[PDB]
Amino acid sequence: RGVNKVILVGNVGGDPETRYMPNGNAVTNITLATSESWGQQQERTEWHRVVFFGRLAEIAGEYLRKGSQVYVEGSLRTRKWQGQQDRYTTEIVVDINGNMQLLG
Amino acid sequence: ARGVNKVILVGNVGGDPETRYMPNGNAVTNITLATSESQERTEWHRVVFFGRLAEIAGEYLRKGSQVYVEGSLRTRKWQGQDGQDRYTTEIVVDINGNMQLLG
Amino acid sequence: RGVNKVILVGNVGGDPETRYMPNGNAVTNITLATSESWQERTEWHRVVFFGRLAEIAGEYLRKGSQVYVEGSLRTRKWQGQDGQDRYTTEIVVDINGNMQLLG
Amino acid sequence: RGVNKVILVGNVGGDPETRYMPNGNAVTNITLATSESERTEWHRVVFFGRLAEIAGEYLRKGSQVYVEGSLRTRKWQGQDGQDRYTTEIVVDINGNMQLLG
DNA sequence: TTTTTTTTTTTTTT
DNA sequence: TTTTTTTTTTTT
Repeated sequence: RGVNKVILVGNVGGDPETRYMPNGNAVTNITLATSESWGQQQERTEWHRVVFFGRLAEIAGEYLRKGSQVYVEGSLRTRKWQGQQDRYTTEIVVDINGNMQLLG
Repeated sequence: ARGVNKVILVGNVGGDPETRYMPNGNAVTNITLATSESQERTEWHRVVFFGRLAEIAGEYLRKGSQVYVEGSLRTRKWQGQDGQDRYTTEIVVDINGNMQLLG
Repeated sequence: RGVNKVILVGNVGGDPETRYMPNGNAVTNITLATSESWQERTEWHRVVFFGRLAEIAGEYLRKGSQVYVEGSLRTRKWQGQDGQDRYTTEIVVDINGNMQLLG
Repeated sequence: RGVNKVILVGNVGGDPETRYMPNGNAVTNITLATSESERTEWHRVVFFGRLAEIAGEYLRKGSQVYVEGSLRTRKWQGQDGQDRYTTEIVVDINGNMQLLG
């Protein structure tokens, strides 16, 4: 029994990168900036790695541009890769269980 | 705050919590949190409590406790001992967040 | 386009009621209490489950169960026996929602 | 112990209504439409405190807005002397509001 | 068309 | 009492 939910509203950092997998499913990557309040309650930007799959990846690939404001709802997944050694990347995964809404 | 940055987790604590205090009065509690889905899949989460909830967290949470956590994502950069850049994404729970012991 | 999300953690008011429609689909109703303290203050929520979650909720929830519910708000209009309009806002948990029995 | 959280993104139905309590505190009411495909759902959202001032100052008919609050079902006496209940989304110090666009 | 439960009293860009 | 165009049962 568990719950793994991420909700972000922010601005797309650069144009989305769409790839295709072995069966042809669209996979779209973006970076997303959210602004929090960093002792004078200042400003600070947090950058999020967001990966879409399926129809949302298609929709994100087509309508999201650099600077787009977007609502994103997904689940956290930490991916383990290795370089030359062990590395980790925490991403927000947006698939059938998630949601995306182009705002503006 | 111009964006929204919200994380909601329900899961099981991976080990007894580590609390620590500094010369600010602040309590800082660190835990790991397992969320699962069903093959059966498990995701491991690093969660850091600050302030009042840090005090509440250190006391009542124990290895295996079930807990609701609401916080915000924060990625910290650090140079490893090989000089190479690394990143740690944590869930930060403070005054704008929430914690609820379950069971 | 928009977003309509409700997240509740609370205690089930009574045993669920599960209704089966002529086509075999299930609808399960509960009430769910969430509280805040400062004196108590308990908010009662009407939660309706559809689909696979309706059968799961009907089978595993009982009076007093602690539960996580994720759904969407829906307000229904109806004329009362005095002839006047009334409204009932419910939390609808369907394929887009979630339910986790806690504790 | 429990959790009561509502997150909405939608469009304001009319210009906001703001009133002032005896202690000077602002209270702002809106209705907010969310849709899904196509059926539209209407929500009664009530802002308190600083967010109520911001809401009253910046929201207008048609504004797209993100809102985060708690559900509160309020009992009130109707125009005839019997009971009406209204479930509202209360947005206060524990909630959030963001103008979108 | 009532209930539950119980150890937590100032949210555009990478 | 009207706004706005594509989610069944764990312990690092």
